[PDB]
Amino acid sequence: SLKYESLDYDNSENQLFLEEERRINHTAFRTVEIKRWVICALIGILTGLVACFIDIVVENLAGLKYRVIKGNIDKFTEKGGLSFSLLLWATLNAAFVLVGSVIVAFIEPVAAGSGIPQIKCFLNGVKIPHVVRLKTLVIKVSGVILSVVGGLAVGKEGPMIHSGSVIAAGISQGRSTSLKRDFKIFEYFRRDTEKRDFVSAGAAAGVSAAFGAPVGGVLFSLEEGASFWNQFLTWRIFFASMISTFTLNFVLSIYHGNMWDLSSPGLINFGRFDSEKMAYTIHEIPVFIAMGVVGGVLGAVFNALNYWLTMFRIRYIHRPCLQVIEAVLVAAVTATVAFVLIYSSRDCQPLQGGSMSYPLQLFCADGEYNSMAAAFFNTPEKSVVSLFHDPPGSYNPLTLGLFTLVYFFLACWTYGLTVSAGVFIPSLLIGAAWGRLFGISLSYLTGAAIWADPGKYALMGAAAQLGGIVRMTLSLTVIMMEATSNVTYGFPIMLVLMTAKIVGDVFIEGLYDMHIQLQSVPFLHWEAPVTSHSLTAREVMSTPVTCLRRREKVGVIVDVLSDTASNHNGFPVVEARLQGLILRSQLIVLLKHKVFVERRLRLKDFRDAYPRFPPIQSIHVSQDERECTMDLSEFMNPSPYTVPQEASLPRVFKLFRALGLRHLVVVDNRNQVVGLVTRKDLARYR
Amino acid sequence: SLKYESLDYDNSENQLFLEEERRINHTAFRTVEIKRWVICALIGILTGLVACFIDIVVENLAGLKYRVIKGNIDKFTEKGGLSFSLLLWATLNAAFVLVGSVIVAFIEPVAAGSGIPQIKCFLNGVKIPHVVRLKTLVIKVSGVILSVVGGLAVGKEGPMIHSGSVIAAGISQGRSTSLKRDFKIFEYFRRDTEKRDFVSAGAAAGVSAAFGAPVGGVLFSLEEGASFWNQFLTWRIFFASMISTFTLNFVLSIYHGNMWDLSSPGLINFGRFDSEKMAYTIHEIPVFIAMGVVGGVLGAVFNALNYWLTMFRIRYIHRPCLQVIEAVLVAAVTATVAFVLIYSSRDCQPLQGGSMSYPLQLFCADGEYNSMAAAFFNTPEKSVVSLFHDPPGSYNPLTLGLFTLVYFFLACWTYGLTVSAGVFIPSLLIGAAWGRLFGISLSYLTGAAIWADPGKYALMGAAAQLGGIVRMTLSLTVIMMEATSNVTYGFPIMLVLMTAKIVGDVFIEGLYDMHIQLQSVPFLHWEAPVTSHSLTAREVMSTPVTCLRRREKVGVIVDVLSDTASNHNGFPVVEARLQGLILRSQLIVLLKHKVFVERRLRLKDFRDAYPRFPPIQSIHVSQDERECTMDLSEFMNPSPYTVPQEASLPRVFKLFRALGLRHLVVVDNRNQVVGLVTRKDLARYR
Amino acid sequence: LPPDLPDLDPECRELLLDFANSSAELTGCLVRSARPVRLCQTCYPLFQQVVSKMDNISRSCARSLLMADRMQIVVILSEFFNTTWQEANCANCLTNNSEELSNSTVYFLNLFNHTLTCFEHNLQYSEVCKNCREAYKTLSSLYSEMQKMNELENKAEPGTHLCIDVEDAMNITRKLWSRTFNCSVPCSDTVPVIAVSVFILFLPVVFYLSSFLHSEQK
Amino acid sequence: DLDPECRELLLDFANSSAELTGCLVRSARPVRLCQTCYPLFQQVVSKMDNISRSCARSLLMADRMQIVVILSEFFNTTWQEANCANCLTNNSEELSNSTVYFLNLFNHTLTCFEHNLQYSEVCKNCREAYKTLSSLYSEMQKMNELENKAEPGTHLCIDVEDAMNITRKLWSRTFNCSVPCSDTVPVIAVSVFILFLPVVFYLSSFLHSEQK
Ligand SMILES: CCCCCCCC(=O)OC[C@H](COP(=O)(O)O[C@H]1[C@H](O)[C@@H](OP(=O)(O)O)[C@H](O)[C@@H](O)[C@H]1OP(=O)(O)O)OC(=O)CCCCCCC
Ligand SMILES: CCCCCCCC(=O)OC[C@H](COP(=O)(O)O[C@H]1[C@H](O)[C@@H](OP(=O)(O)O)[C@H](O)[C@@H](O)[C@H]1OP(=O)(O)O)OC(=O)CCCCCCC
Ligand SMILES: CC(C)CCC[C@@H](C)[C@H]1CC[C@H]2[C@@H]3CC=C4C[C@@H](OC(=O)CCC(=O)O)CC[C@]4(C)[C@H]3CC[C@]12C
Ligand SMILES: CC(C)CCC[C@@H](C)[C@H]1CC[C@H]2[C@@H]3CC=C4C[C@@H](OC(=O)CCC(=O)O)CC[C@]4(C)[C@H]3CC[C@]12C
Ligand SMILES: Nc1ncnc2c1ncn2[C@@H]1O[C@H](COP(=O)(O)OP(=O)(O)OP(=O)(O)O)[C@@H](O)[C@H]1O
Ligand SMILES: Nc1ncnc2c1ncn2[C@@H]1O[C@H](COP(=O)(O)OP(=O)(O)OP(=O)(O)O)[C@@H](O)[C@H]1O
Ligand SMILES: [Cl-]
Ligand SMILES: [Cl-]
Ligand SMILES: [Cl-]
Ligand SMILES: [Cl-]
Ligand SMILES: [Cl-]
Ligand SMILES: [Cl-]
Ligand SMILES: [Mg+2]
Ligand SMILES: [Mg+2]
Repeated sequence: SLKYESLDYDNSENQLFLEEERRINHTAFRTVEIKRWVICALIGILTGLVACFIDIVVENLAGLKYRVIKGNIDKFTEKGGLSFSLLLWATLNAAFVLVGSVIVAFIEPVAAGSGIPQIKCFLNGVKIPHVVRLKTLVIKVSGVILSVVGGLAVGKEGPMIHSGSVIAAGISQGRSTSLKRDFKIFEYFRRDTEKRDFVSAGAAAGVSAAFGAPVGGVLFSLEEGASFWNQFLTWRIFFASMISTFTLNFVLSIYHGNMWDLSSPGLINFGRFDSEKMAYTIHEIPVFIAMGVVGGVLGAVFNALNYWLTMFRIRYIHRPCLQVIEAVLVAAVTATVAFVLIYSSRDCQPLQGGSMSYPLQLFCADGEYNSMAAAFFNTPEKSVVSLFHDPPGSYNPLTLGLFTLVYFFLACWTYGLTVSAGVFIPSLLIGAAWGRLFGISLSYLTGAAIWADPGKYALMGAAAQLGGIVRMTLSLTVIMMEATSNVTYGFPIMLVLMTAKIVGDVFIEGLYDMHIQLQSVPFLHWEAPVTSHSLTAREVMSTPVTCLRRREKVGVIVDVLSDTASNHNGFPVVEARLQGLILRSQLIVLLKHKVFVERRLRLKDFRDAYPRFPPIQSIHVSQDERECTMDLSEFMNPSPYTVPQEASLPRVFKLFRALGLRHLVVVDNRNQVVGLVTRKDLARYR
Repeated sequence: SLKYESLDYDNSENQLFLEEERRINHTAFRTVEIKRWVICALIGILTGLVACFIDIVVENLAGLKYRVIKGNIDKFTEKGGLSFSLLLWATLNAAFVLVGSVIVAFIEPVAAGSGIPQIKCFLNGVKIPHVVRLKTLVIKVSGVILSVVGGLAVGKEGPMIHSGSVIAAGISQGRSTSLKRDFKIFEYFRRDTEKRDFVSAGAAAGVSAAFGAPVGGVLFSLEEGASFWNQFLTWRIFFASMISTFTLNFVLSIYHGNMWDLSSPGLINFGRFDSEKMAYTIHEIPVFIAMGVVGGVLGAVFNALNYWLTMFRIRYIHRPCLQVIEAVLVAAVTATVAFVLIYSSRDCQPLQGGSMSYPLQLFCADGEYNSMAAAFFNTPEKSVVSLFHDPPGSYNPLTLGLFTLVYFFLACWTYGLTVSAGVFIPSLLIGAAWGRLFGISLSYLTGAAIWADPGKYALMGAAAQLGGIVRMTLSLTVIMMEATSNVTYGFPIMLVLMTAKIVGDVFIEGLYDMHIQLQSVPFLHWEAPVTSHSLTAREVMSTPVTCLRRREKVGVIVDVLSDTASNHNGFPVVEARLQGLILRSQLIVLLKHKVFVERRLRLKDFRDAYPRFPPIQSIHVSQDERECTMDLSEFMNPSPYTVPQEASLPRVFKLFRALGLRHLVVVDNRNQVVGLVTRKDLARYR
Repeated sequence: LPPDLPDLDPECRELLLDFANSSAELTGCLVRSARPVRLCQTCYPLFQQVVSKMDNISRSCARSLLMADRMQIVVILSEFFNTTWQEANCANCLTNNSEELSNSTVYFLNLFNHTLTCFEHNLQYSEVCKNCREAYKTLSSLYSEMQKMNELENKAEPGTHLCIDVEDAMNITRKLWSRTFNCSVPCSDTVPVIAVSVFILFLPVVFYLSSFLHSEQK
Repeated sequence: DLDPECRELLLDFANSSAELTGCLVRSARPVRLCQTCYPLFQQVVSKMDNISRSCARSLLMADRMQIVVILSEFFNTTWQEANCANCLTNNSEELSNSTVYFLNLFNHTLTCFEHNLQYSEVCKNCREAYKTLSSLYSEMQKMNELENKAEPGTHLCIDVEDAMNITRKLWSRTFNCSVPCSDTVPVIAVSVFILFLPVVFYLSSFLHSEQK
């Protein structure tokens, strides 16, 4: 809780910053804004290419795995020995997950999960360690490939958000700290204000690549940032989202041969809902609301079981060796349960044009292939698309019901494993499954009425279950709208997402918020809780405040920084009349360069130590230098944001969240410092 | 310039506000947020119904007019006397525009134009008089119907934004000031903070109804508000946009008979671009960029000619009688130029199914209609759709070229008329016209290559011309994306809109910004101009400041308010140590109720006089009461937003715009009031 | 083996062979009536025969003949004939009994023949355009009237096509009348149209100039 | 009306399309489309191409209801959907050897069924005749992917596909001759053991932290 440090998003408009901006504007054309667009274009291209790499590698590797499994099953079907096929399937699942779990559990635990909670925290302004490191990106991409190829009930769309953010946070700096390679470009953007803006473009680019929803990506980053409206930043964020989904579409079209067919804007492509079958009446609106109630209830059950499982894993399965074993066991069980359902499945159908990628004939007539095998052998994206677009009567309720019940618990069990994997697609698949079952039941109860199309209800179920689990409403609705390419479907999708969140919020919080809370991250919500409007800044502020004089003794500065009882990173500058705000990182740079009253530092010198500032212990100061004085006038933030003692908490919370502040100085009516507000002071209210 | 007053968007968290919020939470259930959703639903429904009313009435009235004109032309084609048909067409055009111009020029001049600049100003925080009055809505709806039926080169989609805002600003108050009818509901929302939020929902609902772009409507209101991110407000804004486009779709389907066919989400429906013809390659990207250059250049010419015409009309055609005559003359000329083009058109073709409702045979073979007649007899929405979706040999370049040249100047001439009319559709039609001509030229230069589909280039031309005229980029791109129901088209549409704005901005500002400037409205842009970081709050603030003591004499308050040299509406409260801020409207209420130090006022008492507060002249105070003292502690805003004297202009501008402030107090190091910042202080920098 | 899969069931062999020649005769008649079109006046016995035979073959042979394989020839051939019949839109040119052509249809062909034979003896095209005009106008007026009847009795949609044979017959007359015979109606409306249009277009010039000159001196 | 020397390609196309429609119906329930009237389809195609080679303008696009064009489109669509091109060789003049090879194995398998009909004898006498027919059907399904660069393996010559289905319905639905070996007990034991592993892992981890 106390080990998480906030971003320095609010740029300190000190004297050095003013000279640099003045110098830039006088250096002929100002190319800062142009470079922002170039970086955003590169962020979108690279994020799209990463999605291309994941899609191509997974398709080839999973194709090889399923061909091997199908061939082994075919050989042993009539001659006997199918138990070896089960062992081969389980071993192949374990082998891929073993590599995927080891690299996450032993090399970079921060790559576990989808990474969306980590990115949500980063755009919230709080830094989780190692989120945007190069090693994290490599393991996240490699881990998600091994997780999907490993047969886990997971999705690869979710991790794209984390992958895009890491690319954004590294490309924009024009250097690689991990590789110790510094390209002499983009040094201007080596600051927290620019980095968070680029990460929002990267996260938006990841959403657009994952779902083919460039506008949904923008609204995701806008929701998580929750900042003041920045027209030029939002335009650049949309620029990255548009390029990301286009790069994925263009490169995949080349890989698939048909360069003229841009039919793959995202990793998952819902298809076309522009049909008479895909039309709804006003009488179906109460039915859709009821589906959102089911999605909220099932999502709450999904989140409640995962919370209990996560508590168990934190208590008992925290060792890396046990984490690897747990992921391997889940992979073997996932194959085993799938094999058992396929083995005992007595329903098979003739092969359609593309219904089954690897049609498995097992114990039923020639020319027919096991229907339950298609549910497990097909990629979850294909299963979701088929559930969306299939003629009525395509699914036997028993085999679809058994798959839904099993996949629900498998996805819940698999989430929280020490592997890189997403939960978006599994939640979509679960909802599309019981949503289709709801449509089948309605068709049975209405005599196969044309309005009771199971495919349409699969879309509503998928939205209801996804909303019931992750509690995303505005970005999710637009993502669904863009994926279906049908504006009119927004109205039912919005309604089901509203009731799914409302019903789900009654029982438990969302999956992403649940895991952020379990990590004790100081996460700021959109507004202060309703039960805290009676509070003022005086009740929430921290007092007394450790301040520094405008002309402060070096020994005093060192003693304040060297104190081990606390690790404050911001210090108001007083004369206790407030004059400004100085950061710990700024003080370290000043001490390192020995800037004492007794050539001149530039803003680049402070960016040279960014983002890994040396600790105070690395600073060696002599007794003679301890008596020297340091003038903070040219380096402090001369106009820190302040609130009166009597300012209400919602006013304090709104200003802090919107501006992305790290330190908010509380003053009395005489401009005397009386308290300090940081994110931990605001996040403690629930 | 000095007659425009800003909204009181920043709620004054005085003592009375705190008690009211405390009392509301004391009840069993807080229904304030629920009522916000109910109002937003009503805003969307009524905005959709208004769009339904406009669409149905225009279709019936324009159908009657064109049947009469076609029947008269057919009768006189062979027997002679076609000059009477021209006179009948001109007279019918003049008659409808005469009524439409009179109600605008003589009853409500604020209803002239699309109303988008007025709504842009309202969401900017500045109130144009009579924008959200009931009479304005009636004239706007009636005027746009008469304008479209009157044959003017205009569109009805644009005025929907203004119409939705008026509904939002009146329904949310639960009363009608114009009709003197007070329903005892929604009294809590009778404040500027709630009204501006609802108007943003109304403006978004208007965009969604106009174009079938609910997400585009949200981004339009978000762009114009440019405030801190409000998740619950944005969710409600999307709620209104979704309902507005659904209500229009549902009611129109009932009117058209096929209730199970929701094929009309907007007033204009672009159609389907999900075809192989509607596909692009990366070689066309430079070609699309070149089209945006044309759109920017032509848009600049369109705006430059309109600015010169607007200056002429302001100087010489400002009288209401001359304004009515000018609109009537434009209507007659529009019919006359159309008749001449139709009369001399040698291009005619067979009826290829649908494509029109009034096929005009004039001087060529039986079974063939005059081609140029279809360009003028068809509604501009349907002409745009045909240009988007037509076989590559549908249009004669000379016939389409002559229409484009004439309609370009007619639309430019007509825009500034004293009529209620939009410019979105005419700009779309112009761009779709020369965009199609560009596609025809490309097909001629590439041997009818499959990638050179004229319909695809009509879409790019329409975006390029619209972007070149109104300079909308982010909302417009999403509107185009939703209208075409194709995310992959977002990438070329984004690129053409970027270069259209960039090229256009080199020569002249956008049409909406141009007319806001010509009205001398204090409009705040998204950020301060390039000469911002060199300026501080001291150089932009107004000094000296008229302040009031916390316990102030009544005579002093009256003299300050009764001063005629200025009309300040906000006064810092000092003890010159800042204590708070008090509004002129608050002071008038305090004086009216005679609350003196010498039953207690509630926040409802201040809302009772909202929004038409009586002037200070209506306040009668005696000499005995002038010596009484008024305590402002319970009524002032106890925590007004403040900036230091040395705070940079971008920091001052960002805080002022994001929070929707009206008064920003500048303080020195000792919290002494040294200046005041209002929108006029910030808007004067260009 | 059962006489269903490898070889034809005897009760279904003659029914399929009944469909074979009936569809063969419809296909042969459709092509011969293609140019100029006489489809739904010559192929209407051969089309209802196909529909009845398909009806007689489908409600113990419907199960085994229609959906017995992937390529349902009988179904798609009936679909093709139905699509061709409806695209020709001759259901509106036949009576409710559908046993023969309607009176409006029969009325159109015979005076279409009257117009055609009127064209014949006026060649031996100055003579054709002179006296053989009333015959053309009543043919054209009837076509518009029949179109209007289709818009009220059938009330389907504006621009709905009539039967192709009637539409083709009108087209041949129009191509003969306006492309080869060159029967054109001169118009003397140019000068009055120019004068009225020029006067109207001069009004904004006067209005703007007079408004400018009025404000030039108060 | 057209010239008599022009209304003979139209008349030739009439009876040729009449005879193609004649065969398409009487060769439908037992599908022999690509073997019975592959000439009669080529006769229609050739006679239509003769019009394309002074009758094209006056017979193909001379009116709204282009009967000749749509009829040729229907035959082409039926030909392509039936995949009769795979059913012959490249030159499209006679049945390919593989189709003839499959057809006589189809005849041989059906001959085997009659011999052992007079279902116990059928399953255990010419079973290998069924497997070699099924194995061959999978062989041509595979080379079809590589010969014409088809993405999936979906549909061969409809006569071949119908013939294989006829055998499969007889071999599986009429008679129950198929027998895949179901190792139910070994599958249960292996599956139960694997599903019991997470129970042990979680319980042992719980019982190890307890008592430290
Ligand atoms: C198929 C496509 C594949 C995609 C290829 C790019 C993958 C990538 O971007 O990988 C991230 C990598 C930074 O990864 P690094 O781990 O090397 O650096 C971290 C550091 O670790 C953190 O520090 P932390 O806060 O945890 O303590 C800090 O927060 C972070 O901002 C980084 O700091 P910078 O060094 O960038 O300033 O970007 C680079 O290589 C750019 C090199 C060239 C750029 C010039 C191009 C114009
Ligand atoms: C349902 C539950 C609620 C009960 C309904 C409330 C009645 C109502 O709505 O009345 C009309 C409404 C106010 O229009 P009004 O002109 O009567 O009132 C202005 C005043 O004029 C301005 O004052 P201004 O700032 O210029 O000085 C002020 O700024 C403004 O906010 C208004 O003030 P309110 O009286 O509302 O508080 O508008 C409209 O058209 C609505 C269209 C009705 C529906 C359209 C049919 C499809
Ligand atoms: C259940 C079917 C329909 C879906 C397939 C999923 C199962 C293979 C997974 C999902 C949830 C898992 C369970 C989640 C939690 C636990 C509790 C765990 O610990 C205890 O039972 C002891 C706890 C204590 O002593 O406090 C033992 C494993 C078990 C049953 C797990 C075993 C494997 C399960 C059943
Ligand atoms: C790609 C470009 C460089 C092509 C140049 C083509 C020129 C022949 C035309 C096309 C656009 C025209 C411009 C469009 C708009 C304007 C703004 C206009 O400004 C005003 O009258 C209003 C100024 C104000 O708002 O105060 C002056 C003419 C000008 C420069 C026009 C001058 C003639 C231009 C450059
Ligand atoms: N200079 C300071 N003087 C006194 N209290 C402080 C100071 N800075 C922070 N605090 C308070 O100390 C507590 C711990 O916060 P912490 O020391 O982690 O802050 P930080 O490092 O400045 O900021 P953050 O952790 O949000 O990035 C909080 O309640 C915070 O308000
Ligand atoms: N109380 C005040 N004392 C001194 N100057 C003021 C005061 N209020 C406003 N001004 C200044 O007077 C000028 C005219 O503004 P005006 O009087 O119209 O302000 P207002 O009515 O308070 O606000 P607005 O017009 O923005 O709604 C501006 O430069 C403004 O900064
Ligand atoms: Cl995660
Ligand atoms: Cl996922
Ligand atoms: Cl996820
Ligand atoms: Cl306007
Ligand atoms: Cl418009
Ligand atoms: Cl407009
Ligand atoms: Mg800290
Ligand atoms: Mg004012």
